Amino acid sequence: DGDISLLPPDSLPLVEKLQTSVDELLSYSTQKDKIGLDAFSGSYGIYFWEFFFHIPFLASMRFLNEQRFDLAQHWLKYLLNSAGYRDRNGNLLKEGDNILYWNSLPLQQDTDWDKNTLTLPTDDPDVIAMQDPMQYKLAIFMRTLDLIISQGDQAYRQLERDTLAEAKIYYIQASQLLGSRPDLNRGHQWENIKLAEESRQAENGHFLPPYNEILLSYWDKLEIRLYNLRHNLNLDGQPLHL
Amino acid sequence: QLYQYLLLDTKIGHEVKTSPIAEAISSLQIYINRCVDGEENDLHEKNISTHFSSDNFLHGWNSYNKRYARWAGKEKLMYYAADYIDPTLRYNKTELFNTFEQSINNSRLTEKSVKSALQSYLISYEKLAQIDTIKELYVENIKTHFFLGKTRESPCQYYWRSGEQLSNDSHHLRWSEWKKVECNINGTEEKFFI
Amino acid sequence: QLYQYLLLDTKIGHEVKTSPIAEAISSLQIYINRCVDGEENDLHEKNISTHFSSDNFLHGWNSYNKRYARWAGKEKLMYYAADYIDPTLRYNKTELF
Amino acid sequence: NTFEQSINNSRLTEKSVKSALQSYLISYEKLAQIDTIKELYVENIKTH
Amino acid sequence: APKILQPEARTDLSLAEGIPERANEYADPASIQSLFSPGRYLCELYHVAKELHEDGNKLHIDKRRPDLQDLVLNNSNMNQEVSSLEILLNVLQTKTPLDELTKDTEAHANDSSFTLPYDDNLTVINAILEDKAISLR
Amino acid sequence: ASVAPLMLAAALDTAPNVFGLADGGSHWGAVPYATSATLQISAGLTESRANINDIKANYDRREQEWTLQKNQADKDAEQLAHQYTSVQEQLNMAQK
Amino acid sequence: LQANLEATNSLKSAAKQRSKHYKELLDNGISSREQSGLDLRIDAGAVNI
Repeated sequence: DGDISLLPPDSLPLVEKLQTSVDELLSYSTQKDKIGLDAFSGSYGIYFWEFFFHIPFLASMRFLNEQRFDLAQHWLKYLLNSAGYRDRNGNLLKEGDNILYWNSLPLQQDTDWDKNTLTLPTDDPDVIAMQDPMQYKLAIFMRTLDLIISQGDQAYRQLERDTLAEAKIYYIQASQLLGSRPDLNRGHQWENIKLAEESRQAENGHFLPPYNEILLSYWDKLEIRLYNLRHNLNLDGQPLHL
Repeated sequence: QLYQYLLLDTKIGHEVKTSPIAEAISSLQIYINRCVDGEENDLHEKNISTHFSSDNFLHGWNSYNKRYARWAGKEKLMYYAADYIDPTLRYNKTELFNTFEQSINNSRLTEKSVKSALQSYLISYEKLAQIDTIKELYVENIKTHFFLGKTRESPCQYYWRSGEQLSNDSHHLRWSEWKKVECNINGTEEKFFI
Repeated sequence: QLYQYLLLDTKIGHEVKTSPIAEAISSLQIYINRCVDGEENDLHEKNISTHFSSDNFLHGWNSYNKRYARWAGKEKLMYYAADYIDPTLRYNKTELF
Repeated sequence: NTFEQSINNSRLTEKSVKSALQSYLISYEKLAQIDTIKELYVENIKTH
Repeated sequence: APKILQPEARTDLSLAEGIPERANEYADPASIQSLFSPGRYLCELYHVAKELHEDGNKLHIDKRRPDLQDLVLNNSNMNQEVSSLEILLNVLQTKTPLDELTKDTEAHANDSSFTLPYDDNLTVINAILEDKAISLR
Repeated sequence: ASVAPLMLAAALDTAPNVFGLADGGSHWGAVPYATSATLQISAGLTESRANINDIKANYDRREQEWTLQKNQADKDAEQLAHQYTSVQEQLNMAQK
Repeated sequence: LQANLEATNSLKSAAKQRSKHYKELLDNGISSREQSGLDLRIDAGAVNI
């Protein structure tokens, strides 16, 4: 009663595309017309969130935990690819001029949530990430960076100079995904406040929510590993050349 | 008694070093731990009635706010759900997710195994995508719907699910997995009513 | 920026040694990895439409062609199936097998 | 004994002990409905 | 409660990055000017803590310790390894100065270890003569 | 896959069996027997998965022990290099 | 003796590395797979009831 459908979308084209490759199933073109935006939530929505988003998650993290990195990267290409969705004949698969980077459907748009009052009892990060999809969007980006620096470390433990030349390219690629390092302490510089001028509440204009921790640590990881590459240091600082 | 009063270690040696903001934090933590436990003789009750509410500072004192590390973990878990997330540990995992998650649980994985588990997931989903909703029930005390769903076989094989809030609180009900009703309905017989 | 441009390590020390064909391979691998990922501003699209086909070089870039070892393994597996074969690991094994 | 060896995990959560508590109350609610029919007072052993 | 979540939802970072959405006005982590600092925790704990007694009481914080009202939230106050037993002596000398002990009278109210008829000068002379291996004898 | 045939067999057993002036033959408790057998299969399945997890955990523990032994052998080699240098300089001292 | 000092430093570093290894093992506790394999046995005993 009142515009709530108990029916799923049609499961026949998903079975049509099981018989082809997985890449022709876990794609944005199959998530457009065959499964709605509002039909991605709703009665059968847990299966679609799971099937198009958490199955590449627990595929790729399982390949990472079992150290098959060249195939761990392939299953994050079903969530985040950096200018790579092409469908076999050129054609970067744009919406308008927007080149498509996120294959999953709720990560494509920027949506507002209105229900989730009193998260203060619910200490689940997954409910918070399902409130706004930017948390999952940051999580896939950090797993991509972890996977690329893990491929670099895999090509660094063999200590051959051809393999070190192969290893340097992954840290190049990680520094190209991260972009440029931002500045620090250059907006609303901290005046020495004597703690009786403060208020109980937030938004006084002085405490100013910070930059991320893990994306800040990735710059330091890449700096240390490129500093080891641009000499003959090991990861432990041991010289390769005596 | 003086240690309880002036909140500072009146018997400390010379070897202990402590930054002043850390010492102020420790003194105020001693003060809150004395004021919560009722050891203050004359104190202000009609703000204690406000700070020991459902969600304020002194209600989650023993849970979160006794410690800077636990407070930082809570204030960063609500500001970065991305840093603390993983595909394995998740709330509202379906039974089909448990079937998938422990089918790809090999050691030297191939893509054939994860494609076979993906096929098994879609074959298990295609059965649940055909459940035929017959009977409804709106409980008014617990604000939930309950459904009874037959599958499309000549043996009956009924199921059940639930939407866990008001139907028009938003566009979303909090739905549930189709789970099987276990006993004595599933025989090949014919029913007057259910 | 100069490292991305001239494809050569502008901050390298003196202890690293590299044969010139290996350095040319590394420079061209950096160039292809920059050109595939869309970081080139003005570039030629109607050959990218040909190299990202079903079976050309840049389609199997991340699979095979990013690395000399993986490229050599693919070009030798198609030229010597005998060296990489075994009776145990085989496709189309029957249940009786 | 059913409760004591249901919470016998290693890295416990509160969900497991609440589930064992629910199982305890569900098992108690059956025994709270037993309908006493027949009595017997043994006089040698002082028991009902 | 979602009104707290909405500024946490809109910003998420302050590096641009294009593809996720970012809002400006960040801070350096591991500094007092950050939002998850010991300075913010101290501010929240103090503004909770000064609302639990009446201001006229002797158990109020600003009545028992006027030092905490004038503490400067500074990263120097965060990271400098100041020793303890200096802060204790400063708080004790805030109420009664050190020269009051030298000027003090006798026969006090039965304290342990009998240190209260105290002279700082003999203690300084004795402690200076400790390490120099010279007694008064 | 041995779960749905049991429930289908218990569905078919509740149909009447004997005809022609003898009604019935339907097994009355067949669906609870298949419920019990299905739940026993589920218990054995979950214990098999627990055995898989324990085997893989023992493999991880012996990988950690191998890493410890490899690091201790590397530290022993770094000791014996310096001890070789000490004995060689003793040789130079005796040869002088 | 300058070589004997650096032969003694390697022994000291090996002992510190072994103590750090066992401290990391003792602080990490049981594994995630060990916890999973011991939770599934109780969840399987809960359906034999």
